[PDB]
Amino acid sequence: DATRISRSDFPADFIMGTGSSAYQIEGGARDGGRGPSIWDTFTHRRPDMIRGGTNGDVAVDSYHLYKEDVNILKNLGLDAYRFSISWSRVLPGGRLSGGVNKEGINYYNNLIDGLLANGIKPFVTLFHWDVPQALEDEYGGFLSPRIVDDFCEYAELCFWEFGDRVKHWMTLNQPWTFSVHGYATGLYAPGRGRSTGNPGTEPYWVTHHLLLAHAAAVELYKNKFQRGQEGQIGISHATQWMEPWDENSASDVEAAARALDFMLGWFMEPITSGDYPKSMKKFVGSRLPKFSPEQSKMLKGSYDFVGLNYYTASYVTNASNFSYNTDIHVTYETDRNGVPIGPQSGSDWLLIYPEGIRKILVYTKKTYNVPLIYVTENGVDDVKNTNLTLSEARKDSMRLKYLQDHIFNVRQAMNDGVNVKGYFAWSLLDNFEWGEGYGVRFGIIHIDYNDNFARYPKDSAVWLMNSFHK
Amino acid sequence: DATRISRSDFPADFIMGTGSSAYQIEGGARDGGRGPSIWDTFTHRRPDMIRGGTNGDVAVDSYHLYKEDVNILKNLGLDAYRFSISWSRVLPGGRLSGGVNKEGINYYNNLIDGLLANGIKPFVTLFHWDVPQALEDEYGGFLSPRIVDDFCEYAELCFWEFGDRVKHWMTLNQPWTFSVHGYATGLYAPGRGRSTGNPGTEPYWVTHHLLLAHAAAVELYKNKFQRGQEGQIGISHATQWMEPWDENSASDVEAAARALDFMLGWFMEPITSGDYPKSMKKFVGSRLPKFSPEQSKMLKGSYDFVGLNYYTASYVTNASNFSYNTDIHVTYETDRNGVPIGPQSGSDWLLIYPEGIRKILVYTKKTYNVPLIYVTENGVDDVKNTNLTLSEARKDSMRLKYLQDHIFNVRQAMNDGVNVKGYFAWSLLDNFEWGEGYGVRFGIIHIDYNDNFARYPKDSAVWLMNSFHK
Amino acid sequence: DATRISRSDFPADFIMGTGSSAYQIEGGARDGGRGPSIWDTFTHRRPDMIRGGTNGDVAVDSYHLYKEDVNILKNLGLDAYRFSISWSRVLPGGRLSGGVNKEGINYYNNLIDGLLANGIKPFVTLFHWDVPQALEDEYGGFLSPRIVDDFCEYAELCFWEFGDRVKHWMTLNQPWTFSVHGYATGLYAPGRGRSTGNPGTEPYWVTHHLLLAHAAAVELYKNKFQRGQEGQIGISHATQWMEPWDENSASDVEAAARALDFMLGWFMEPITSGDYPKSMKKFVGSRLPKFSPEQSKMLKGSYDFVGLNYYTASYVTNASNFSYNTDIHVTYETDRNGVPIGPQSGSDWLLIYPEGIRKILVYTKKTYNVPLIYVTENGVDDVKNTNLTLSEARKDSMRLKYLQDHIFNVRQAMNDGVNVKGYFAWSLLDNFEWGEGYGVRFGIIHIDYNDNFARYPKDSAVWLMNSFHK
Ligand SMILES: [Cl-]
Ligand SMILES: [Cl-]
Ligand SMILES: [Cl-]
Repeated sequence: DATRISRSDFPADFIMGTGSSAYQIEGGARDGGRGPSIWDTFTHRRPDMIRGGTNGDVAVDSYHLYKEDVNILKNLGLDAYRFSISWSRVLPGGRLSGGVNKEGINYYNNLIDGLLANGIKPFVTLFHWDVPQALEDEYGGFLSPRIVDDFCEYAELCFWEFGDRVKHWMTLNQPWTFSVHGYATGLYAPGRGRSTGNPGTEPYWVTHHLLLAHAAAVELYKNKFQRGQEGQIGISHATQWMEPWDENSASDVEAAARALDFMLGWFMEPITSGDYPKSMKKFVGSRLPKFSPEQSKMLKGSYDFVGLNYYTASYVTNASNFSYNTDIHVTYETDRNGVPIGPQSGSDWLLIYPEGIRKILVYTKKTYNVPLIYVTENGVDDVKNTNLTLSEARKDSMRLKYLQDHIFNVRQAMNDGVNVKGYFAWSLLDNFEWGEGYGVRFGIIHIDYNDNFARYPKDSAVWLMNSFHK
Repeated sequence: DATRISRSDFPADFIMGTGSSAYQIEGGARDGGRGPSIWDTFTHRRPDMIRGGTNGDVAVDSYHLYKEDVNILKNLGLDAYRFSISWSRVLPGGRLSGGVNKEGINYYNNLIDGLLANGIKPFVTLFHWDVPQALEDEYGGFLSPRIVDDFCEYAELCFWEFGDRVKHWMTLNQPWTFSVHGYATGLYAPGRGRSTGNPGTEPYWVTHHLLLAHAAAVELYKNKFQRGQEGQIGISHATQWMEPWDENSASDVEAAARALDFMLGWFMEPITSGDYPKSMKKFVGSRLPKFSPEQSKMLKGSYDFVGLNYYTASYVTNASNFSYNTDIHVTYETDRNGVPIGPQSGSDWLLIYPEGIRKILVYTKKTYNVPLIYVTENGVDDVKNTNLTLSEARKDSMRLKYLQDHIFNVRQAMNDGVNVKGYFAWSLLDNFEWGEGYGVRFGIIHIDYNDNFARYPKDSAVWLMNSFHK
Repeated sequence: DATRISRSDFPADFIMGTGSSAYQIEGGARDGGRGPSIWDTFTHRRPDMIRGGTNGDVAVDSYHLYKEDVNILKNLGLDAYRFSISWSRVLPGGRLSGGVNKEGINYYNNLIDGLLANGIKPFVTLFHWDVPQALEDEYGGFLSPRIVDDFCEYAELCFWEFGDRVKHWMTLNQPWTFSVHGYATGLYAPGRGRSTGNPGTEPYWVTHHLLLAHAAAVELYKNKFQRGQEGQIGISHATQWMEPWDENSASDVEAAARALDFMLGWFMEPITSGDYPKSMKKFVGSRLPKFSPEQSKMLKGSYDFVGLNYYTASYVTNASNFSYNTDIHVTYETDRNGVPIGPQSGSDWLLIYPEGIRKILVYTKKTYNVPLIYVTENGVDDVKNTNLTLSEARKDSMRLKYLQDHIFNVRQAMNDGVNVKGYFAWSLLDNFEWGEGYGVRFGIIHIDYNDNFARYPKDSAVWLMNSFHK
């Protein structure tokens, strides 16, 4: 029974925490010497692209309120906290010649020491879509392959400064989303894809550059730091369970496996065997870059653990110039015969399907043979309602049930022999939600935008504390 | 012609200025020992009643940022600034026994010395709807005639603490809107009359108590302070020009006179003659309270000057249990034949009718014989649009035309013989617009809610500085 | 013999301590954003009701001087300190929508870390009569059963913020005195029942709501916090030993049982059996509210331990519109023949009867079967005398004898089989004594009201340190 699930259902080394990302929570966008990211420029030059015409300038000010956030995490009582570093905060010109920003570095050391002073293990993510505008304007950010070198300098800087305290690193979080919405749909920064953009090619380049960035940085950590710092490095991928519309149509079973390949295979096959997946080569063909064999040699096996981000699920079936969206040759369906795959959440794109996480997990271990996994994101948003008062606003029953159901399923995947080491809820705080602006609330901690971002736990947080404290 | 209007069109002693009110700009709702006002409880207990479900806990933070507001005022170059004191900031329990708050007194004293250091004359308003919650809760606030004594204590504090430097006082601003929307429509705080409220009776009592509070405070100033401090005291009234829908229908002409009577005569006749206006006794009859004869002697001529707030105008015609709304027996028309009385501002209720201000002024002078008038409010709101970048956003041509046409008409009124002494635009800053929340902008100074309320002048501010500097 | 009593007469796990309550010591009534409690309004609106016409605006200033109180506690050497949180300090509008006050939370967190730095265990009391004025004014406070929900929000805040370090909680202290003197005699705040009050009904409702607030808060702790924080929760009851005026009159014996029933059974039977005591239903009958059966299921056994506050004792005999006072049908006798039950303290209502505490303890164990008890209050007041210099003033032999005799009797009770876990003297400091104002001194630490509340130990403090140090 899911409602009874608690810490003692898990092995003792199991890790529990929460998560944020720098641009969604920090604010202090032009403070302490930070330079502009592509999200800074996107939200300020294309306000029409954001619900409310808002931006992350202040966000929820974890830049100035990080001490409260740490006190929150100490009360919450979980093992670990996952956050990301703002590239253009530590290097405002993105590359070394641009300046090294001591104040930015001091911020993260203050963050990291606060966490450890309180027994909370930091899990740090080098990159979460916030590309320094300077690198974007000079050579097209991740379009160009120069990005690998700059990224590598940025990475080395973080390892040298923080690697004595941070022992768990991730190069990238959710690169899929950065590629697709950055360059295919043009909904996220830099906002490209109808030169003005091209959903047929750019996404594939960008992803190509992301993966070399990731593999270069892991070679760096592994050759220069790991022996002396003794940490571990890995990466974090967007996932979504893909169900065959018709369990029978062996052709649907195929539209589903293809939908995987194009989402998760696109990143996981490279770091597994040094190459993209067949289906992708087949359907993309010559628009899809190749790896030199030293590149493959570098990618193949570039990680100590993998993190999976899981929210939702879908039915897949087959489809009927060029674009990533169409290259997949599938159609997405939400119901079989009038029945949705699961109930809606506050967000119409998000259907609740706890069994999906069990599946995605088992699939991953089976298809790619990963020996160590973390779930690095999993959570749900609140129904929008500016009408509720706080005692109402905080009873977040759906989220609570969502957490218990997904955590129960993770536990099942383990029984199936998937070696999962921890689970992190998304997100710690309500925060900036990219194109959605401040309207969507994923926090286990509630935030009051009308009164300096006062923070208050929701019942999910009290429940996490009480059920998983240690 | 209007666009050429400048300070040299007016006499040398004429005064130009801008204005705000405490709850709309201050924030710092619970800082520096402020107690809660009825606007605090309303916005927090009934967020459904506010666009966005927002409140003025932070507002545009003038509580902390006033040094900046003062600098803006010094740059703007106008003679004067009109602001109001938050009753429950200085007396957080509303009455003396509730505690005198030194820190809130220190705040206004800093504001005031700050303005005086810069050559800016302070015009101060004791009351702008922000009734101390403690008084509302103890005896129903302006429902009870207890309010007259408490209001007097409050006023005497202010004169004692500030009267050495403030020389221009106003007891109430726009009492009309308070009565009507507080007690007839129930749209504003305390949100009554949509016991529980009675649109037929409460508005008339509230208004009755407002006027006695005003007259008691004026007797107090004049008997106990005027000789030593040598200030001047007055009051500010909502007004709207009322136009006969059909200039020919002597019946329409009268509906228009009656509509004035119930808006402006309701407050003006008592301080002129000691009594309510004839038409209101007729149509409201026995539901309309009466003044003892010593009350009338206190009310009559209880002011050194009067201010009028003008925004818009209207066509009036005759109408075909009880409520203030129906007691007027008029109907409101904008169109005289699908021909609107004037164009829309960014608000559909505000229609631009510059000659309105000229007429209201001339009417007030003739009907009530006021020897000295200020226009204490006048302004317009920008079209909403979260899509513009600041360079576009600050180009506020409508407002700029609006100001010149209205200021031009004020000049006319002075030619017509009205003694107008000054004119304040509304408002200085974009701010909390009551039930409209933050979505409506009246400022000559733009505000960026996304970036700690950064202030930036709009072309109207620039124009006012350039044409009226001194 | 009593005078030789020392820590080595007790088991090793036995706990000694001292205590205060928030409104009696803190002061800082309007500092750090505290909101007003009913004791604030009562003392300020009805000063005639307080000896001297004084209030606890400053009290003995522990709000500012707590570092000093902490040092005193470290010097005193006892295991524990019992204090209470001021509801309206943490939530100045009493309910969440009223604002969460960080600064009041920071205050208790400093107090608490301060005590823990010094090896002193904090025992914390959520409620000690200081009802937020905002709640009293909105819906009559503990008159309404709304209070149960608000009280629960409050309690959950406290457990979330402090429960990582506070491991010993109490929901209410001395609810009896609150009901009776708040609502029957009208002597204490809110001062009712001497509408307007009704000694016949309100006390019974107040008490009814107190017990539901207590039981809701305990269910909350036990279901949402206990597992993660591992604390313990309980409650503290007023008690007085009731002695049969004539040991022979079986009728007197019963008046005594009935007098207990109406003081202690009134609170104790509900948390023991789910219901009021038999005798109270009989004599109060239909005026006594009833528990739905889920209420009784929540109440029954709703505590981890119970504390008893004992001061004095009394002889009871039978008595010959309605009020709590008369419903008891008993009369109180001190003299058994011009032979007083014991000598006077500095207060004529307090008569020294050490075996009282032994009997009350044994009775509680037998009648209600509590497995775990603390004596949470016990102390005596000095003879008034503004004539003594400090060297004389601090020689408090009566108190010192009083403590030894009572502590001796506690030891007896443990021989008699009662499981007493600790004992706290009352109070640490001389302080605000409610209707008695400052004229009455219960402190083991003297206070000099003439010289910023300088603290100085009295011989009893010295003795307690010397005999009970650890
Ligand atoms: Cl370089
Ligand atoms: Cl008073
Ligand atoms: Cl609430």
